[PDB]
Amino acid sequence: MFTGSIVAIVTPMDEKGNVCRASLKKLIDYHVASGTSAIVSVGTTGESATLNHDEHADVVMMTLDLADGRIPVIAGTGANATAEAISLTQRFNDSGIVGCLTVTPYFNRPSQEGLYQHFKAIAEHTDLPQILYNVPSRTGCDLLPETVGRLAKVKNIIGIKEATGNLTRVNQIKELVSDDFVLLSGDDASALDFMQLGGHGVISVTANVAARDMAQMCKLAAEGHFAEARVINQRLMPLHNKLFVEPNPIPVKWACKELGLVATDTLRLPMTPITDSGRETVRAALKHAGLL
Amino acid sequence: MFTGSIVAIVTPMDEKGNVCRASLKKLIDYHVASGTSAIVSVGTTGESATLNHDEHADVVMMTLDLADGRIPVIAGTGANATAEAISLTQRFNDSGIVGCLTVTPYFNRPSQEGLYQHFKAIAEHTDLPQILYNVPSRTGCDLLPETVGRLAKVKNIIGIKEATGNLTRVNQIKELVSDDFVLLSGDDASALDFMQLGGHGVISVTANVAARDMAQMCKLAAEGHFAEARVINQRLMPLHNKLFVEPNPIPVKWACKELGLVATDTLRLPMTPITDSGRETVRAALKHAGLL
Amino acid sequence: MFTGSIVAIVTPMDEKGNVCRASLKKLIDYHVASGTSAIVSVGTTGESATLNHDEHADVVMMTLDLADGRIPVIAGTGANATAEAISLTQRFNDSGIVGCLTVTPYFNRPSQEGLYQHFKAIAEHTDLPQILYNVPSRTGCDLLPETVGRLAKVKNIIGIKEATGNLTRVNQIKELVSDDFVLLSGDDASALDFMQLGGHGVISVTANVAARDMAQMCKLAAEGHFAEARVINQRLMPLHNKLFVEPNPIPVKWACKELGLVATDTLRLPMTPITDSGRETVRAALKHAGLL
Amino acid sequence: MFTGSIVAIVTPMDEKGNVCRASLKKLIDYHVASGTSAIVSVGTTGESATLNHDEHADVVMMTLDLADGRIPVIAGTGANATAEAISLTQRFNDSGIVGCLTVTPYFNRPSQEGLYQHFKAIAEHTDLPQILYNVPSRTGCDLLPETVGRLAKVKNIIGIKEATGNLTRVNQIKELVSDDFVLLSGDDASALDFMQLGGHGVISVTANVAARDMAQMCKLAAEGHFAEARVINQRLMPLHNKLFVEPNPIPVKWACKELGLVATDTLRLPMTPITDSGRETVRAALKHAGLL
Repeated sequence: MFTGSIVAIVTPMDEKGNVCRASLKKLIDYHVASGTSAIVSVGTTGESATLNHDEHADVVMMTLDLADGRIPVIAGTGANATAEAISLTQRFNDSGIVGCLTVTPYFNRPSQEGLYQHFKAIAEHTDLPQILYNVPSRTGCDLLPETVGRLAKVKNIIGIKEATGNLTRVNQIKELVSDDFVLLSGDDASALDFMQLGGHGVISVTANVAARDMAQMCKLAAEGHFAEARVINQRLMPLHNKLFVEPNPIPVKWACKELGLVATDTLRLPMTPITDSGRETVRAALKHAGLL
Repeated sequence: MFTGSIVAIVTPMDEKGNVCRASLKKLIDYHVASGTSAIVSVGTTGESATLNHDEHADVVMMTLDLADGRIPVIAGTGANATAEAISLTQRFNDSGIVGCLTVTPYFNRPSQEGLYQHFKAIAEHTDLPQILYNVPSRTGCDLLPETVGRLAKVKNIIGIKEATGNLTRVNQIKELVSDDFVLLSGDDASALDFMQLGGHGVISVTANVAARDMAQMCKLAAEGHFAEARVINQRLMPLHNKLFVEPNPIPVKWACKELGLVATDTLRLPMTPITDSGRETVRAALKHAGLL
Repeated sequence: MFTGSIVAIVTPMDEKGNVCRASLKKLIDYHVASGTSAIVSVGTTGESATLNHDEHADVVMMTLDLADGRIPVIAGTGANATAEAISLTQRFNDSGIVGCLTVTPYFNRPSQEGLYQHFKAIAEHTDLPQILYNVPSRTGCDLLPETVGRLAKVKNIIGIKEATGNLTRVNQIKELVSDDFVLLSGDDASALDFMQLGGHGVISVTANVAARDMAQMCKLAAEGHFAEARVINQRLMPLHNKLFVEPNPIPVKWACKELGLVATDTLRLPMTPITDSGRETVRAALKHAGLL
Repeated sequence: MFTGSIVAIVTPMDEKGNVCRASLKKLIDYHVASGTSAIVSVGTTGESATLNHDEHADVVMMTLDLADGRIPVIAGTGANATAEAISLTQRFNDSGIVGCLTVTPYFNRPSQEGLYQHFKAIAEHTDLPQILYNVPSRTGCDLLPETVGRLAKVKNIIGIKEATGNLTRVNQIKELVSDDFVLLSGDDASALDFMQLGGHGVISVTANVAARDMAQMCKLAAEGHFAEARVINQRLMPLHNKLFVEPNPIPVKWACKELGLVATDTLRLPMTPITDSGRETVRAALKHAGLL
């Protein structure tokens, strides 16, 4: 599925910083029961940056096995070297994932032509559906609408996680792509606005801890009941904002632990444990959402 | 050692993207004869982003061997996962390098406390001198002066490549650190300004093609002869700007090839070949500097 | 009226830089015939900045007399000194204007409390309806949603021209105000997006030269036919963008002259005559819109 | 004259917002005794924005009279309409002032060519020396170095108050202008840096309350004694930052009142009284500087 509430799932870890199989299973049962439409495995919220590619692949496969056909799983496959993106993608060919979420190269700031060649080469080395992923504040570069339109002519490239928070992009991209191209918010706080402008869903951090509300918000959104969707959004808005009070996924892993969804809120450096003041801030947002 | 004109040397490649030993040898002989203070091997300009750690290590060792003790070599050792940075650093123990240049974690956007822990742990597990590297435009985070001051108390963290172009940072950092702590610009166009405010040198892209002028400019700067340094800087200023007309190191590799210093200007995806307009703009900057 | 396409009308001038009565009348007949819902007189596009308050008032009164009850007229009343805003507003009490468009103080960068006190004092010194006007790129300050919600409790303050281009503001403001509070785009290129999110119209530059298209776009928008509105918007998009190719109102006054709506495209310094390259750029956008 | 510590003097007011002659006299006597080079009368810090031109002129003439030849006075003469700036300038012919400080037109956002024509025409219709004033954060436009270079060829345009805080501008401007053209910082916190790069002085808010320290700091800077100047600057740095904790001149007027230098800290709307938190933050900065 590429519609409704898609969770960028945390990679729950034990105190040693390795994947915790029991916590992950508990999360996957929760999204199955909550109406979550799909799982993105080892996206940004899944700590793609601090897992090596082997550990990345193990978590994806584990996630897929635990999902057990009950919920589609999208693998994060981003790399800032194109050859490395191809290679990571190839680990998942013929695996069972329904598609790949692939980020604009970070750090080396390619040109728009570089971005075209990067994603085009990735798409040509796989049969899997490809969701582009733009997040300039993290990467240092910005996959503009013109270039997305160009990449959408690749049969294999089928959508975009747009995480700028810049809502004008929804209709600038939509003009240049076919009606089958999927537009997903990558920014929880603006995602309902995004869907009202014609977006088809959200790859969400908030959905890690408020999976039922989020699934119901996007359903209402897709049916055109935007006023009713907003009541849920206002309930979730403190969470939309305060889950980034400290760098993601520090707040959401703590929140998961507080809700009993995971055993520990451990992260890998350079991500650090939530501060005392961060706990209070996130606790309060959870209370506002009616969860704690 | 860690003052003067330090070159962020390109990793010259053949048509297939593999390191070209003969061209690398030409570049190193050219830096030895042109008075360059040191070579940073596999920094950003050296395509750290698109070499795997094994290729990264080979290029560094080849640079060491070719240098043959005539010029000091600093290895790039940056990674956005702490355990990965520690582990890459370990590959250079007893190698001959005089130091490491280590970037703030990119993409994952850690807090200041996260950056402190990142660099503290790296420093703890080596005897090699560490030069911090801050470049928010690429990374998505910004290592503030206060945090540089904490890190400078570690015996082993000896300096910073400040690549913001924000010149207020020179004296904000300097007043928080000892007189031995080295401040190096990572922004060619504002580098003379940086040194005039109290900086000790530059880690430079321009130096790849204007090594002599750069060495003389940084010496005059250290002697307080800023007017005489400015005259050199005025003729290098088109290169300072236009080596970034297209993503670095696309223009500088083309310039090295135009001068006959490397056999090919090949890069690795997602870097793309220079466009014709960029070709003309860079050739004009080379002639301004008196190099063609 | 505070709905549909509202024109921020140019103040057409003779070659001496004074208001040209015949050109203004021609414009007002045109908006009457075109379905324009209202005229903003001596807004930013009307060169509020280079007319003194007497000349400002004369143009407003002239505009009102020429409108002759056929089309509502809103007076620009902005000033960066609160006492001057009150005084300018008072010139129009009992005049026939339906309301005032009043900008956040520019240059002196008040706090949010300063903005509250500024607009509250203005509203208390008049019976006229007040439309707030936020445009940070011009003023140096940003009237945030929280403060707008606070000001909306004033009976007299009834809407906002939101000219940030930041679409998240539509629903942030809407949560905090009553359903009677009017939300108007001040940014032509995003205005349809703005209305789709729940905005009620636009105070528009493009409507100066494409008044029929704009009136029909906002009507379709208010009826929920957004796909049909977009066809018009795409036709108008080059104009939406290229009317700011040079500082407003330089391009739109030239365009008006080209369409025979005004006699001269003269402006007051520091606004300068359109450049040759600007004419070609605007001519092409007019051709795209099907007007030239 | 136009080097050293130049104070952007507050316009002290009584409870009703009218100039307080006795307090203004205290301030002027204090600048004469503290070694201040000149007074800018009715600049930004002097509330140019909220005095009408008649009150603006009175305050300048009163400042001239009270100074009584002991200290030079530069009048603020900025306006965003060219004919208005010319006309305000004319009020100061044969007045005794040594020069005018004239800001880039705010709000209307003119092109570089517009700014050239704006300032050229002002300069043409007076014999008074003109100091250009660039502050994009307030105005919405930015007078680039290239345009400063054109304007410097006018016999009558003699310098610039560069208030961006972007220190690269010092040597970009300097290399395009003659050695006689004066470069003055309009940003207290980066002013020592500015002078160390080649600037000749500062038009200063801090000088209102730390006149002596400021005068000594700028002298040492002009003598090349930057380390000795830095020590003074380190103790004034909290004031440099915290005089802008709330909109200028709210904090500095409160500070002048705390020191006993003015009778009231009253401002004109839309400036508002200092908050309690701002009170404590500014009192801490005053004690850091050794003033209470």
